[PDB]
Amino acid sequence: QRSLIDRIQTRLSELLSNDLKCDQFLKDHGNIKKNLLRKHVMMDM
Amino acid sequence: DSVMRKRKKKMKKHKLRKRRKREKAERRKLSQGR
Amino acid sequence: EPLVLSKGYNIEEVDKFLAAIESAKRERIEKLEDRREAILRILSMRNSENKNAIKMAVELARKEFERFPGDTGSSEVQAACMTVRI
Amino acid sequence: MLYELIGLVRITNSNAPKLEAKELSSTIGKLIIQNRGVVRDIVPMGIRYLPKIMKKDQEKHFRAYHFLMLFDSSAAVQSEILRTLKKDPRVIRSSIVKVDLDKQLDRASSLHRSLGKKSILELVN
Amino acid sequence: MKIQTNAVNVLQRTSAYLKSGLLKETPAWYNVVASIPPSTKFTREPRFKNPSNGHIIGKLVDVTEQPHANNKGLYKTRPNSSDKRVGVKRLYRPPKLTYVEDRLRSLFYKQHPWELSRPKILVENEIGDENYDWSHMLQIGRPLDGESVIQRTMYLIKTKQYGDMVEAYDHARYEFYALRMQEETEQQVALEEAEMFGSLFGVSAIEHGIQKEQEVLDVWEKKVVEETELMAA
Amino acid sequence: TLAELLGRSRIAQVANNHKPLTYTGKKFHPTHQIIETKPSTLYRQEWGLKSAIPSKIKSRYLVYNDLDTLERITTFEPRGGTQWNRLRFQEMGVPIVSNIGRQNPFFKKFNTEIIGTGGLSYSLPGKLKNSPNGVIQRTVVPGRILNLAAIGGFVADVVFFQSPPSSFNSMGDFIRMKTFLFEILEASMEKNGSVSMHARLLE
Amino acid sequence: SLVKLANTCAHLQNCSKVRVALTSIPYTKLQLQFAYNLYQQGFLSSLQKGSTMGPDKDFVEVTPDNISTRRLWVGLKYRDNKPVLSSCKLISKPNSRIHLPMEDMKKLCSGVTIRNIKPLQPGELILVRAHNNIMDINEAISKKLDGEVLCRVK
Amino acid sequence: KLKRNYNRSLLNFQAHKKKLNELLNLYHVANEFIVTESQLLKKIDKVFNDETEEFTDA
RNA sequence: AUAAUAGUAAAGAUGAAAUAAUAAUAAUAAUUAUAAGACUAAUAUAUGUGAAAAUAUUAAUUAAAUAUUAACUGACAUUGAGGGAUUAAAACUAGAGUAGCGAAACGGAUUCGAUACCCGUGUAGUUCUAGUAGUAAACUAUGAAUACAAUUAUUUAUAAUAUAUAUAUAAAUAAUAAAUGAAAAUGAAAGUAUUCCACCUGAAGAGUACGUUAGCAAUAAUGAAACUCAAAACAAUAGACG
Ligand SMILES: [Mg+2]
Ligand SMILES: [Mg+2]
Ligand SMILES: [Mg+2]
Ligand SMILES: [Mg+2]
Ligand SMILES: [Mg+2]
Ligand SMILES: [Mg+2]
Ligand SMILES: [Mg+2]
Ligand SMILES: [Mg+2]
Ligand SMILES: [Mg+2]
Ligand SMILES: [Mg+2]
Ligand SMILES: [Mg+2]
Ligand SMILES: [Mg+2]
Ligand SMILES: [Mg+2]
Ligand SMILES: [Mg+2]
Ligand SMILES: [Mg+2]
Ligand SMILES: [Mg+2]
Ligand SMILES: [Mg+2]
Repeated sequence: QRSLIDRIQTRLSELLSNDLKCDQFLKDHGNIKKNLLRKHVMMDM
Repeated sequence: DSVMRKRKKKMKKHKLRKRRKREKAERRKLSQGR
Repeated sequence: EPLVLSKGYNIEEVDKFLAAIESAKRERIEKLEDRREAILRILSMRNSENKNAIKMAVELARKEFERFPGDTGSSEVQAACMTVRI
Repeated sequence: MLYELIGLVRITNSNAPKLEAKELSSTIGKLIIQNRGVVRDIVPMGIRYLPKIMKKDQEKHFRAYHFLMLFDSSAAVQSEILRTLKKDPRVIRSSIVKVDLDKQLDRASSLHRSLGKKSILELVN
Repeated sequence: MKIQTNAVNVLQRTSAYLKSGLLKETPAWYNVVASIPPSTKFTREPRFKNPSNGHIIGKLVDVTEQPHANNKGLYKTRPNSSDKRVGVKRLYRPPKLTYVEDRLRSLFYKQHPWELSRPKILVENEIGDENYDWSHMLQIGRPLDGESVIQRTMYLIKTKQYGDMVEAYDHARYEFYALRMQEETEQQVALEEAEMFGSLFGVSAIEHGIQKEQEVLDVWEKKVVEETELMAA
Repeated sequence: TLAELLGRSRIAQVANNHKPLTYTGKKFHPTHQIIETKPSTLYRQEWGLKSAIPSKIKSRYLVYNDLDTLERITTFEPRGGTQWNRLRFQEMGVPIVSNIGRQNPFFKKFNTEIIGTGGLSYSLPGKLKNSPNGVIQRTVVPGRILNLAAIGGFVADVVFFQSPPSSFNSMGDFIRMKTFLFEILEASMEKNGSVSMHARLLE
Repeated sequence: SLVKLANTCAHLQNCSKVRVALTSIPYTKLQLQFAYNLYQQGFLSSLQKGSTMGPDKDFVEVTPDNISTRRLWVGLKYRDNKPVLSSCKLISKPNSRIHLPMEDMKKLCSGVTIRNIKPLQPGELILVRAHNNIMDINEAISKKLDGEVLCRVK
Repeated sequence: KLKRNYNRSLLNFQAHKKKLNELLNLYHVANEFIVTESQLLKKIDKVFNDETEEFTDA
């Protein structure tokens, strides 16, 4: 559970850090944008 | 109430108590059977 | 009930723990049995206070009433907790 | 429930003082174990003189033998043990007092705690 | 003490008098005070930085700003008790100024008690005029002391010659010691030279001390005799 | 900034302490930073502290704890005796060496213990001291016997060939009056920061 | 709420009394509106959202994670040794809440005591709630809004 | 919610661990503890017959 | 209090004296030895704890209690007419108990007198068990709750600090600022505000009478009017006085 909690957060932080990367990730998947990213991360884990 | 003012009240209370003591037999007579 | 324990213990779990300890010691009888009995006596409800028993009853009530595992504070569970104390 | 005890026993015999004490310790320990109890430690103390000439029923005492018994029991059991102590003629003063187990499980006698050793593990080591 | 209206509203009160005709002639100060107005705004102003450290006073760390697990591995999901209390008194009460150098100073004098016996003049000469390169310890206007050591340590820390603070401190201490030894040797040899070339010192330090002790002892003795006599009788 | 200047400045330089100014216990080393004035600054009562210091004080040196207290007075004591003890020690010229077989600490997280000597002596042990009369082998110093002997701002253990009765027994507990000469053998320094001198009575 | 509003008014008065510069208030909508109205009339020097500990420099979005710790910081105002915001008496108290029609408000503005309200003063500001929006009483009259006479600042 | 669940469960686990440790300590101790008669008698003999380590202060 | 031991003429009391279950039937003091009740020296500050009455020799049992964290509930709260429960001392009804103290009573003093103040016998009472009753200067003479406001010094607890330091929090206690106030003074309330309850509207007559309810009772609550005055009361000021 702890590892799961960590993974979601760390990924999110990485996404926040890199803007160009973030858009590409969103495209690959399929404030609002951040929420969508978070949802995608949750789905992954 | 100051102490001086209280003393009048105290005196009144004492008088009342005295009256009650006096009118004990009379009170008893009045109370029973009516 | 006869083999109920205080201090948030469970008799089945305790025995298993003792067995595991014994196994560990072996890796690294009558006396052992006597020690186990002594431990049980120490941790029994009937030697412990009433407070422990009450706490156990409250916990049981909570378990019964909780509308989900975490619930403490559900109006119903609060009422149930109150009842035991009452 | 861990109850400490302090009994100041009688010492009638001059040459062999501890016998009565030893008998008392045996009997009360036997009672404890018959009644779901668990005696943990039986700390002896010396043949210590009393502060004043303390007197039981139709007797007098100036010296006594002192000891602690550090046992577990029920409350009712403990109370009855106390009563039996009060009753018997071969003890001068008796005193049971609770040792609180809300925080710890292993708790040494009061004397040992005063010295330094909190748990009986420390005493063992 | 209430905020006095009447100390700062002087020109207004006089202007009224002048208007009336109570005052025929204007004061000397009147025009000057008109030109240069008083403050008259006696507020409690809040402060947002500690100047010494540079810590922020006003801000609050949020639950979202602390994502990772705490000591004892619990995730903060709620505001605590202290995060709800209105911390306005912290904005207004003046900040306790803290320096890293103070701790070093404290350490030094613990390690070197007899450095305290070296007298210190606290009466400042022009603080603006000085210009010390802490590449070395021996500055000109400044004497050799624990302060100089500490300044050297700070310089080392800044420059990152010694990344660790402790190592820099040790280095500064070692620099100091050599200098102190040199100073000690200088005085002794100067004294020796003086002795050789027929210089004459009337009162040496130890002799002076002995003399000082002697007077005190004499005072004590007479008193002590009187006390003994008193006791006897 | 101002803050930086304050941190640098001479009051910040004096390391704070709330140790007693009156300490009747055993004094093995200085407690407080001695603070001197110049004569001129003394004349207009300025010591480089928060306030003026009373005109009753005519000594140039002092010791303090608080710049200002609730009692509206700086907590000070007008005395700097510790410097004079150090200067006496220097004059005596007996170099402090660790009697235990150890390296001199001045050569080569935090340790609060005293690094070698406390800085009363940065003298090295190997030197001799010549004079017109010659090379001084034995260091001659005047001191007072108490009962131990007070020798130039330090108490020191004493030894002799024979205990002299004429000087001692004539005035049994007024031996402090008469100053005797001493030959200081060596000075060791213990962990507590006490200077353990050893002298020899000359007659 | 109206009790809250009264409490904030009292706090403002207290702060005016001792001459503090910058003062916290609870973070609600009504309270915020009130603060904004004061700012626009010219009683507050500053108005800004922030933490319980201080006013916020950057924007921080308010959520269930923050809301309990959130706060409304407000700059007070002084001139010639006299505070601008002297008073903050409210009119509609929690127990006797008063709701005037437009005519009554007009009368109040033009120096007529109504429902035991002293009619509004030269340098005064009576705030009026009308459909969960606080306004000046003059503004409300102009727009023609029958509203709750909230409070009074001078 | 997940974080809150973790917080709830972690503390409980820690408490359980502590209880187990305490139990283990008790078990280690318990050779000195007494239940039977013979053990009690042995303890008595150790205390009294040896004439050693009587708790008396001086 | 009783008894024994040895021992000798006073003892006890008071301002000074006497009366008394004091003493030449051998006391008092002393030393022992039994019994009986009732009280709890120091620590102690009622600090603290309790809703308030209250509450400090020890132990045990059962009950209730603090803070901070974690999680949960989602305004479930505040106040509270009527109502309910607890409520010092005295008092009362039973049944035990009764050392000391002690209304009353009697006696001795004191005094012009002394139904007193002092002394002596000392009954109710004080003590326990079961109740009745529901009042006190039951007082902080200050109803409860919430939000807020300027300092300092003391302790107490909490957290961090690199266990003993100087820090951040609270809590209480003591000095104050402001503010309020008739002033005395209040000081986080007697300040700024909001909410709810209780209560007051000149003094006498009166918390009286009548009535009703409750009580074994004493009584408790409820609670008028006529008649008569321009009085009546508080804070502070300066005297005089002791
Ligand atoms: Mg009144
Ligand atoms: Mg109360
Ligand atoms: Mg007491
Ligand atoms: Mg009482
Ligand atoms: Mg009674
Ligand atoms: Mg009776
Ligand atoms: Mg009498
Ligand atoms: Mg009752
Ligand atoms: Mg009454
Ligand atoms: Mg009453
Ligand atoms: Mg009372
Ligand atoms: Mg004032
Ligand atoms: Mg008012
Ligand atoms: Mg008033
Ligand atoms: Mg006061
Ligand atoms: Mg009627
Ligand atoms: Mg009545």
